Amino acid sequence: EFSRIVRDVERLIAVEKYSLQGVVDGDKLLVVGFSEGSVNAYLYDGGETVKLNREPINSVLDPHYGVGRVILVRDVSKGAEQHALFKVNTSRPGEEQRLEAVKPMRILSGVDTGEAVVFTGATEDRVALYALDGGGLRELARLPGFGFVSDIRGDLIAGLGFFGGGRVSLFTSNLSSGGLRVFDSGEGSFSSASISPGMKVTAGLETAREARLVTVDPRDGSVEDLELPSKDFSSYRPTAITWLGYLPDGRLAVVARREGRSAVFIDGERVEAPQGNHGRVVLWRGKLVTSHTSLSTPPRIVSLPSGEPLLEGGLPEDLRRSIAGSRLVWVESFDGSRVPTYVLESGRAPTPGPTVVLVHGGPFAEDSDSWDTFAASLAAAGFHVVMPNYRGSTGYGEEWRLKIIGDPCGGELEDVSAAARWARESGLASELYIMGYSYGGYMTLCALTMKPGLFKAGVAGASVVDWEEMYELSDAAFRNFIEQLTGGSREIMRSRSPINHVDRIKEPLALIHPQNDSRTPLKPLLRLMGELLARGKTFEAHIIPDAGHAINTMEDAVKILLPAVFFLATQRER
Ligand SMILES: CCCCCCCCO[C@@H]1O[C@H](CO)[C@@H](O)[C@H](O)[C@H]1O
Repeated sequence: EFSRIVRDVERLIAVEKYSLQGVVDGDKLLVVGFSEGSVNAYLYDGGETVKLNREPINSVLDPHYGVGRVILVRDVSKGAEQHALFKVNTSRPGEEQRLEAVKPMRILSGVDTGEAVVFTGATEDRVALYALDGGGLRELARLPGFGFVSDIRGDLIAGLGFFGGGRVSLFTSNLSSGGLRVFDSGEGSFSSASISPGMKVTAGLETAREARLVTVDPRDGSVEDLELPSKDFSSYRPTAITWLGYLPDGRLAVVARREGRSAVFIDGERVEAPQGNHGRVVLWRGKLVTSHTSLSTPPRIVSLPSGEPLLEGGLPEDLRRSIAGSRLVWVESFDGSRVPTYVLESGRAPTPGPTVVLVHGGPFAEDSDSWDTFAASLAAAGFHVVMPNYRGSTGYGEEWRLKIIGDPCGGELEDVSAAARWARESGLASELYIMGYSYGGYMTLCALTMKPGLFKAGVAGASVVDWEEMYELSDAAFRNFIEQLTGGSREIMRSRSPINHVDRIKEPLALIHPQNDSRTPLKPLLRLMGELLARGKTFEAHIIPDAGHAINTMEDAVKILLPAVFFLATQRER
């Protein structure tokens, strides 16, 4: 209701947000910005920003340093994520030419050397690595599951693949001849990779314990630790490695992290940076630049080590104030595991007060000290926010992440429930709600069906309600995803699907869903609405038009977020 809720939700979404993609058109920053109502690509060279694309896009391919063009990735299916590629000569912004040799497909990742575009894509029958050059399109290799291109140097192509059991393998190929070589580590998963001058692969390896840098030789697969000049990086003992890449001057840039915050290193030496999380690091005009974000700082571009902002959307002081504080707490779970949980105390709610356990998606993702529009809106609306990194989350080692494999709506739901208990027992919460999108929405449905009475009400957006029907509606990448998560078991696919436990729901439920979502399809949700109806269950639903899982306009963001906040405010009335 409140026109107040609406203005805050609108304003939070309206704040401009930027991601750093690279350096192009000689020496200009290439950035993707959620600005002017949607997701666009821009060039930045010290002053005014110049828009490269026409209609909104979803992303751009990673350009090689200085290339004179940008490759836009744009959904041509009204949200179903069948993307087409469009190139823009950086000397003629606004003029696009579609790469017609590439039929629409789910584009997963890509790099542009300036002479060749190398990308991974998913169709109904497969996931593959492709190369498009002066001679046309070539399929370099068929991949086992989600795979992403990380880097290209010379004829060598390096990437990361989720090829089995939740583990991430490294893979290589040749631009000229294609082919596939998969490198698995028995110690953990590779998280980042960049080809060295010596033509070997430098990669971040996340183990049960610490994460570390290694050198993989493509020719024989031998692996050895990589030691850097400066020991700052090694003594930091990172638990995860976000990204790494060689700068033009040959120096190795690494962004690593622990407990939800990251640090920047150049050849092993620490480089001061604003507190929170950082993205890729680029050398621009001899200077270091990166993206930065934190729970109170929308994604922005800054210079290091000063932290001065090059591109930044301003968060209004009043909205900034609605977040009275934040903490990282370690929730005690059913089996004694400690669940790292970020907490946001609303300056507009009392203590104890209305609290929302906002569950992250993925499952391979994490709640860190990074901007979260959903969280900020709840705080502005008067709710404390509890964000737990349930098992399956990234950021706390290989072991914690892999526990979810073969156990959806099992141990991780116990962690979500423990975070709820902690909220109550610690004195923060007077009443509890659960809210989440994607895997998080799945968790809302799992909570309401398997833990009736735990929460007062639940919000489920772009959620999974039935693994079976979703599977039958999935492309090659998502079918493989579901097989890995469920261990390939039909029993698990069925028993862990909320659609088969509707009778147990007792709390009000709000369903929010983009009509053309191709990751978590709408069809099974319509069946869920039928069951709720037939069983006399209380519920509301909001289906968003011409949109899918990847929101790319400010108005669509309002359509998926506003109903959620209105629903909770109304429940809060009792
Ligand atoms: C209510 C929440 C709506 C989320 C929809 C987000 C659509 C675009 O997503 C945003 O793009 C920016 C530009 O690259 C990034 O800096 C932001 O981190 C990212 O969320």
